[PDB]
Amino acid sequence: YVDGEEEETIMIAMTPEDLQTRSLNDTAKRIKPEMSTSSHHTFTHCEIHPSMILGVAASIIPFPDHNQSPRNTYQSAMGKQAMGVFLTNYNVRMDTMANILYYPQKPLAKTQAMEYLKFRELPAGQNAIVAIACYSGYNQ
Amino acid sequence: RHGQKGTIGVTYRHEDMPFSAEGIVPDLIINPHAIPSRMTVAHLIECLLSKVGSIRGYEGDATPFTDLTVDAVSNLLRDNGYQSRGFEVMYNGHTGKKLMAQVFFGPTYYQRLRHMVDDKIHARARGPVQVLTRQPVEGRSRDGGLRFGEMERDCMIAHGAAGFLKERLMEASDAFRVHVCGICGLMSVIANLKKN
Amino acid sequence: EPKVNIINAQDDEVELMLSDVNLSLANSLRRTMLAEVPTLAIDLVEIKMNTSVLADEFISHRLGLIPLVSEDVEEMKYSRDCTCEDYCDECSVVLELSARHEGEEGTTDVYSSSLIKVSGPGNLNVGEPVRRDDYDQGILLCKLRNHQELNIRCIAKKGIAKEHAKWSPCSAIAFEYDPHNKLKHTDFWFEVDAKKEWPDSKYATWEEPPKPGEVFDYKAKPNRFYMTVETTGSLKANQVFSRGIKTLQEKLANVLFELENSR
Amino acid sequence: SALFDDIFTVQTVDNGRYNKVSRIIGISTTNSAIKLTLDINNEMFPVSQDDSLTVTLANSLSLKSWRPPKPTDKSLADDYDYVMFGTVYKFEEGDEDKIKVYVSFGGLLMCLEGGYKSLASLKQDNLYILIRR
Amino acid sequence: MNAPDRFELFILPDDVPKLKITPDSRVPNCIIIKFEREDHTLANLLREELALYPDVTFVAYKVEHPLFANFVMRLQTEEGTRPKQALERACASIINKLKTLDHKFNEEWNIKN
Amino acid sequence: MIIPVRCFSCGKVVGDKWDAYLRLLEEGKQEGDALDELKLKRYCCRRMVLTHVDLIEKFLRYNPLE
Amino acid sequence: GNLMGKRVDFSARTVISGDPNLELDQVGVPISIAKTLSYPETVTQYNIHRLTEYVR
Amino acid sequence: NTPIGRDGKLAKPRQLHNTHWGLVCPAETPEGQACGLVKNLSLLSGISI
Amino acid sequence: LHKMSMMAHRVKVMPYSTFRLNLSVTSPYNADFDGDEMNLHVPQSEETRAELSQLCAVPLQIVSPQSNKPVMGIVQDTLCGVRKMTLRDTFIEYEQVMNMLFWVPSWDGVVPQPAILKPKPLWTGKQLLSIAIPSGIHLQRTDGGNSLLSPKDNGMLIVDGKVMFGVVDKKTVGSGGGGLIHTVMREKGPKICAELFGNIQKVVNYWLLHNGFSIGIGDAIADASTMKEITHAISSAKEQVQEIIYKAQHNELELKPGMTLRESFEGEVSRTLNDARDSAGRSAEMNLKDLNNVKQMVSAGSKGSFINIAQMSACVGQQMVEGKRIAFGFADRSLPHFTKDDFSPESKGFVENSYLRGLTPQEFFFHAMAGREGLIDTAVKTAETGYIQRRLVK
RNA sequence: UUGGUGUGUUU
Ligand SMILES: [Mg+2]
Ligand SMILES: [Zn+2]
Ligand SMILES: [Zn+2]
Ligand SMILES: [Zn+2]
Repeated sequence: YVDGEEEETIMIAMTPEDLQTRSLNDTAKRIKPEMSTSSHHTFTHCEIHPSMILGVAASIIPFPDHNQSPRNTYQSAMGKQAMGVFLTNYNVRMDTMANILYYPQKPLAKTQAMEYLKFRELPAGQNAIVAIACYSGYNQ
Repeated sequence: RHGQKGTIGVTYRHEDMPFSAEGIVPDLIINPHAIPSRMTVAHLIECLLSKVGSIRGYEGDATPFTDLTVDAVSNLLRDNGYQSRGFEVMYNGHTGKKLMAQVFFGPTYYQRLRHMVDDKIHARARGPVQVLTRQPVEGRSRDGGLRFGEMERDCMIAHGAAGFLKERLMEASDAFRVHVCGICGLMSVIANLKKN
Repeated sequence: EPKVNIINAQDDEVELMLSDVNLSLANSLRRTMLAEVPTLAIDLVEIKMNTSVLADEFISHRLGLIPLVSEDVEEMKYSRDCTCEDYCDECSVVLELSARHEGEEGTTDVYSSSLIKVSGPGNLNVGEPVRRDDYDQGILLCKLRNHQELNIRCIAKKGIAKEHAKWSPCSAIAFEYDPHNKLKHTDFWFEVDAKKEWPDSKYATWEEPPKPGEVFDYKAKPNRFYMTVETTGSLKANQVFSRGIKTLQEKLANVLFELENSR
Repeated sequence: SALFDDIFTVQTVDNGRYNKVSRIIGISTTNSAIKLTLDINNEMFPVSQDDSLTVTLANSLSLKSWRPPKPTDKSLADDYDYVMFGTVYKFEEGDEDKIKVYVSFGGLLMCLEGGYKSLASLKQDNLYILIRR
Repeated sequence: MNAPDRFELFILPDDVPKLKITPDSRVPNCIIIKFEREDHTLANLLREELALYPDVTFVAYKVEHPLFANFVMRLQTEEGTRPKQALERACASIINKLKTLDHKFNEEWNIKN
Repeated sequence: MIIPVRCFSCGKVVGDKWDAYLRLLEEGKQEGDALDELKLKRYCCRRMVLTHVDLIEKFLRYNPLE
Repeated sequence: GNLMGKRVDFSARTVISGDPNLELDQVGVPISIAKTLSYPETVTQYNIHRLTEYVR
Repeated sequence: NTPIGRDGKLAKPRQLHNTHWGLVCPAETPEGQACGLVKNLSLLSGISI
Repeated sequence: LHKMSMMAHRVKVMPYSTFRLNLSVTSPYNADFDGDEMNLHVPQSEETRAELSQLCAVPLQIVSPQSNKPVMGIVQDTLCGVRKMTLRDTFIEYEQVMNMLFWVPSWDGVVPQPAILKPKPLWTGKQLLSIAIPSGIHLQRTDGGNSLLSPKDNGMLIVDGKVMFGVVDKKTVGSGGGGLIHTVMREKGPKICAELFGNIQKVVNYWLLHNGFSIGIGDAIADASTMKEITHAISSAKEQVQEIIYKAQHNELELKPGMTLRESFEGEVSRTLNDARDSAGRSAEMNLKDLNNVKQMVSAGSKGSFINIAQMSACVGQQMVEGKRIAFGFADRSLPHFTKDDFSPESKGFVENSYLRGLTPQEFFFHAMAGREGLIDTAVKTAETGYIQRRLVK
């Protein structure tokens, strides 16, 4: 374990394919830096997974790494206002606000992290059909 | 799931949708002009990965920072018998005369935010006034009134039609009638009226 | 002049090849066969007794989605012009159901096959739940446990898709004409080259390719269509097609009569 | 009726920016230093380098809203293949005989230079065109 | 909660006609017809069918707002034709084509069984 | 929750094909291939059964309310 | 808070939506908001009939 | 939550300051008055006793 | 916030309870449709009714004395659609044109002459745009020193109100003063300028219906060769910043007026990576086709600009805080994945990637700090703006 | 048909 004070005195690579110095020019992938400054590094730490830098209302988002980050902040601060299933005992509980969304689907862009907020077993929305096309000015 | 938000602008019945070659119609149509400045290209990547994982029938790992490129998704959508970059040739529902540009089209995960319109519609003729100041009350829950605030009065001054302002701050509010003695100038004058 | 060409037929779908009509008339057929087919479904629901794990209008909603037989339906009138104040046996198919998990252990699936027609303006075979095979238990309405008394009473009245889409006659309609774009009505978006990347239609092999030396036949028009009218099971596809044309005739004829009566 | 007539040499074609519209530049045969440029549609009338073009400008195709044409009537255009209507938008008496007429075919263009003795009648408002062959 | 009826798509009111004509006196021999209680499904079919005829010159329809089940159409034919007559003949031809269509379809399903 | 009746996009009735789908899953099928056998070919009636996740079992886990 | 600016009546408030099938000086009114708010039109000699109907 | 109060409009305590790797959320924070303050403990947070 | 922010209107009664607008009035109120609230005060007298109807009505507040220009123009779809409509190579059959000219409330009843008579009558869309704009207009513009021969087909000359040539875009019909709308206002009063927006928007919506327009993930992709060229260019830029490091950390660098050594160092860095971003985005703009959707939208100007397409496809550029490169939040480094004292662009927040390829996590986080700047700005300096504006008012 | 504090969310 490290807290923010030992974060001062460490040296991280991000993914375990970057620990061994790797092998091109393919226009699909992503470009890690070379880290050719230290010829002989002493890495002491490597991340378990980078999508573990997120918050709980942030790991829900499908591919956060392809957006303009105010929209990431907006999606995380809207994910809390989903209609869905809040706890499974809404028969006996008496609460001043409760709303069940009828037909909740686990998203086809699930993560690997949504196993650990159970959201694939309690979702709060649906898959409906996207069609990004100006049709009659109603989506101006 | 990328903030491209908004309200249900309009409702169309089933036939009036555009519809692709198989019969699939859509249900939610975000705007082209919602995209190119907001720069949310992840939303397109989600729609594409969605359509592929629907057709090959399983849930594709969209946890970020993998080697999942766009190229694998492109090749798989093509090699399962489709266009490579999403589009299908969609139609007018009012003619069937083909939509000149091919339309991008798929499933995506949607959600429902807690606001509705049935909780923020409110209008008010009259009604509940406070005892303390006789100006109409504050809050939705007691059917209050709106705050025709400072800077609204500022723009009324800018237009200048102050007779509207004398409507607003006299007549749809605490219109109130007092008396003055013309010598000491005050409002101490006790008012009995049926004895006058 | 106009010519029909059935290509496949089975009972869940039909893929025909309507040839030599205008484009508007074929798409008008499409709009009819989603929208204006008079059929029959569950219109007012009255729970006699419910104690379920599911709420009430929930189950009335799901019952509204349930496919009935309406083969005989045009000798049943519309609800809002049938000569009764509230429901009688001239225009209803009253389902009263009470399955009941008697015995205090286990799972009770109220299916479509247990749904009972009690009355109906018979003996028109309406309002039966549609059965794939006859061993088709079917639509998953409820899961009941210990003593959970579910006694429901439905009415069935006659609406179209315009009121609501629980009266959808049918499911999904393919539609295409000129699969090789010989009118250039459509324009491909393309990275590299238009011919390679857009894969051929399922009706590509029913016609020829274009030849590169040919000019743009500007006086040509679209002339051969293909559509796919599947079934929910509520009707059979031939009956769907027939009555959709029939209804569209009747609307056009009413427009004609209002012309001639204003005249 | 026809106020122009000449025959032209196709020297350049610019498809370029437009997939359906091309720009020709035709230098006259019968009297040179008569330069003619006409933007044109490919797929109504494809043209090619070094062909022959009979070019005619008229002001009335008789020998107010447009209905589509009957069969019973007839036009000057009946012996032609690409008929565009235009508007005379800029008429500039230039140099010695640098006399430039700018007539626009509604998004399409037509520059014409040459002798005064040909172009002298052209000072109008609505001028057609009628390409033969 | 201000949600209206969804039988406003086909049922006419009481003292409103189903077919409300007003002749447009800007140009000669043109008419405006206020159809009640429909959508495109009538209109496009009438449009292309009125298009190909010779004597018809101008015919065009608009749906003013798709959250209202009405639409209005413009109809100018040539000089001679009362255009109402032409539209009635148009209905005649359409039902002729479709009844032929139903006929051969019945025959073809008879064979295909 | 529990399977809906039609598709959301098209409108082919699917609700019957839940129990058959689980029984096909019991033998070790793959989910796309199972949808293939049930004749689900548009993706509309593929997302209406593929996504769907089941809560009403959890509601019957409540040992009797009455 | 109460004199220079205050709260008042005959207001209304909602959430909006675009609608290009409109002029430039037109704004859509939901029906219930038209029911709640009103306007005093003077009974004159040129508007009796409609106003009696609006009573009816 | 963070008690600077709201007295001081200073953008130094509202920065996403770069000790935040895996400890708070670089996405989540509300819109407006709270922004820069409110820190959601990350999906690898633990609180030392 | 300005004297249009209250405007009078007229009443249209609709079910389905929300407020309807025109979308040309979206610009003056500054409203989007992610849930705004707009109020509705009502007059209670005859006097105030006439007050509103003669002053605060929209057709009398078109021209803002803020900047003596019209501030009510065209927005997203009507604009990018009309630019797709009146390109030169756009032809329409007669039948669809019947409806399109039926939509104009001010059309007389006369079609134009179709700009081709034979072999099959077509139009071009500029005459249909000419149907809306009334009789008595002139507008002459020279962009870039065009001719009267017009090879690039930009520029604009209008006589009679019938278009003669030119791609009608934002810099004619947007908010720009001396544009089309201002000219109509000066030459025809308010009411015809009111009907201008009606005519144009209804026309181009009907046509942008029957055409259609969309945007797909391919539209931000260029071919592999241009990707190679952009990669080579930005790699050469990183070579240039390596030269900067080499000379400055070998103390070969000359100091600008008024800035000391680190300030001119960072200023050099800022210019050099901005040059990288500009040339790379320029190449990626140059390759893209014109049936490409995104280039049509930016070349219409209804939404977005050059830097949008550069950031989506070629390079996002340097992540900033307060104009500068990113502070070493820790000692000598601005995360714990880096070394000490490395002023390389990938350290202090230059996204080398596109948006499309994916970010390395560090680059994602530095863009999060960019959004953090934007959030704190938009919810902190509006304090000072409100207080200043109140004081100038009083 | 309360006041008065305080919290979170919308633009
Ligand atoms: Mg906003
Ligand atoms: Zn006194
Ligand atoms: Zn009866
Ligand atoms: Zn489906």
